[PDB]
Amino acid sequence: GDDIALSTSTVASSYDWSGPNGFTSNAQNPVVITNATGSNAGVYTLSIVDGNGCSSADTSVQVTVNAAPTQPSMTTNSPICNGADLVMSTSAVGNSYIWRAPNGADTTTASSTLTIVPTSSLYQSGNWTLSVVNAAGCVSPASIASAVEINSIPSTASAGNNGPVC
Amino acid sequence: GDDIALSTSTVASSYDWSGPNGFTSNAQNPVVITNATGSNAGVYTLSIVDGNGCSSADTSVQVTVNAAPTQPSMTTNSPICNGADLVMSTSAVGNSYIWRAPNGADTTTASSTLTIVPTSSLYQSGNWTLSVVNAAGCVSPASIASAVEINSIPSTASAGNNGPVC
Repeated sequence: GDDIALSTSTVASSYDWSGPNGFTSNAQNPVVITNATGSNAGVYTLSIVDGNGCSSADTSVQVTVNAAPTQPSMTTNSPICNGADLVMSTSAVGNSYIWRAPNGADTTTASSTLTIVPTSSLYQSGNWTLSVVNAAGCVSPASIASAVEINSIPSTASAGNNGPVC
Repeated sequence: GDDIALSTSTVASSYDWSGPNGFTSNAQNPVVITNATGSNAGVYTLSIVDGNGCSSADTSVQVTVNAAPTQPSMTTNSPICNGADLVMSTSAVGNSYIWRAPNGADTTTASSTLTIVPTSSLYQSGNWTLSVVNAAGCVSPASIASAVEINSIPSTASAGNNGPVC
């Protein structure tokens, strides 16, 4: 989900970079590779030409690209009455979990199960999503939203009787 | 959220600019870099050639790019009866907050909490949004709108009785 920026600290008449996917560049600051993927991993090589036209030995850097978990699922106790605890969970495995509220509130947990207290800022109805963080710090695409419906509590419709009964 | 305009005040037969992301230009007025991002930060270098073909020493300028806060959240007392104060708040942290009314009215606060008096031009129902301004003057993407519903006040449905009661 990141980019790859290549650069050199030296000074040259010309720079000549080469790498994976045909990466080609002639600058001390090559155009940044964006949305790097597995095919952008590999060895990037740089050689230079001096102020008097003499070439250098080449040097190189290994760049790898780490992957995120796949899109996780979400399940919640969605038919919920106001005042009841709201419980959300995923079967997904990761190092940490990111939970996103319908209004953008963003919290995290160390485990696959999250609970929301009725008095907190997260007790929101609507579409909730989750993403998973792995050990490399790579974050999965967000899950398909799970709708949560928080219902109101009705009145008592106070009942009567038929008056005194013989 | 800004652009980067490079320029020089001098006169030359030719100009030769270079910089981050492979920025390249041959003008006293290079094409303006728009929507500058972190990768556009760095040192831009300029050298020139004189009217008689002699080159110059190069000079350079450091340009940095500041970041905005992330998308903030919004919570409001949305089930509101007309005449009651309308209260909006965010958990977001910044130097100032920008609140945007459904009809485009635009106001600001020094803190995370805003209130609207029923008689002001902001007592509007509909979708409200917020953005956050940090110390660098950089402004976050607007929040997901929070709908506000301002309800009317019903009549009394004047009640009767069953006439004189023995």
